[PDB]
Amino acid sequence: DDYAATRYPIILVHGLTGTDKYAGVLDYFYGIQQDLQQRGANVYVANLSGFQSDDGPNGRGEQLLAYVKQVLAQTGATKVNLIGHSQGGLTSRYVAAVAPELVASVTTIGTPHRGSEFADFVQGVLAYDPTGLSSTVIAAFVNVFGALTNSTHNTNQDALAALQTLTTARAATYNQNYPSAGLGAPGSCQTGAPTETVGGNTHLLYSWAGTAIQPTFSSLGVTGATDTSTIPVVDPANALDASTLALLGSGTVMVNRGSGENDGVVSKCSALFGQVLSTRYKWNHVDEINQLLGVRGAYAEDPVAVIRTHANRLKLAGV
Ligand SMILES: [Ca+2]
Repeated sequence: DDYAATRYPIILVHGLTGTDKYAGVLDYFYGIQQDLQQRGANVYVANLSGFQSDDGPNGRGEQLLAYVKQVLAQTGATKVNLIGHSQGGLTSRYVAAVAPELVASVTTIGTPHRGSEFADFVQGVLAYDPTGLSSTVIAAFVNVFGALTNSTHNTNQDALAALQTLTTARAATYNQNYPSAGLGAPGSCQTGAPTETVGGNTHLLYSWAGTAIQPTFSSLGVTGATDTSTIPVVDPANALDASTLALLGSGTVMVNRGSGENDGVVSKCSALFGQVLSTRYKWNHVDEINQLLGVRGAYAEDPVAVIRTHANRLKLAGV
């Protein structure tokens, strides 16, 4: 049908580690492009560096800008709708700021607009490196993974730059460099406006967040956490998707670093942008993109349906 048939093409924009198709065979947005296309959407999936900053000449922002231009040339469209997961939301903001005339809307899903306490932790660990050797080797493992799994074997991979980009201090600088009316004041844990107009160009702004990881008890400087996406103990997702227990673990570190409710790597507060559609989804960070391979806890919403409904929302809004 035409339920998801927006006026302007949709570009899905992956985050950290990503590519359009891992090893050319596994979609980052698992099941989603196919679903949208069945419902009449014109959908493209960007293929960017899995590991990079968003700004800078070699960063993901300029990569996405180039891809946007290709999509416009291919389709004859004047603008695109950007839907970004995680760091892809930051990349989408970059393009909306530097080429506002090419963008109709920016939607961010689990995007660390204010950075990640987990990134701060990892960076803090590497700060103890006396020489840079350990850091260089760690980065090399990650960079190799990026080049190996990128669908076109993109070798523009910089794990240390990516890490820095997702820290809270760097994200604050990014927001000063690339402001948006969609952002609330730093420190407020509030969202901004549902639209922006930039250089004569209006953008509709949206976001949602996953908050599977919830703080529980608090005693003597220790905070507990629970994964509300899963049946306690014996949810199939604990067995069949390694990311489930992993993101509970990272999410527990996060709550102990003052994050509050989170998806395993991004806090609710960090994810707030534009019109906040919901922050209540019982999703960890990769459930938001229907990963791994469609495996989700029993209490998780269906992200395929959520994104489909959003495509319809965009259509109704005139983009
Ligand atoms: Ca999952």
